[PDB]
Amino acid sequence: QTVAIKMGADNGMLAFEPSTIEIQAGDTVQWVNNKLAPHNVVVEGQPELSHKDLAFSPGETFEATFSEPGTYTYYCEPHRGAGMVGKIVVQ
Ligand SMILES: [Cu+2]
Repeated sequence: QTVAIKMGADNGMLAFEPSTIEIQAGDTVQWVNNKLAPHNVVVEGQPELSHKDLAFSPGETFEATFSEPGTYTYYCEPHRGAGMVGKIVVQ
């Protein structure tokens, strides 16, 4: 299935929302540029699931399919210092 994660929280925080999500192996995650762009997504240790190019416009989306179970930490480069870091748990 496909699950969505907002980049920039609805309340104005520099965060992914939800900041932690659990999915099943084979599921696709779609990140959607929400507020306080630009943002990107670097998945630690996983260059193939990462999207280093910045997203500037609201609604811009990009996806990654997680085929291996495990816990993945990811972050937004420009806002990493502000705590914009997320976690994906693949069951
Ligand atoms: Cu960001």
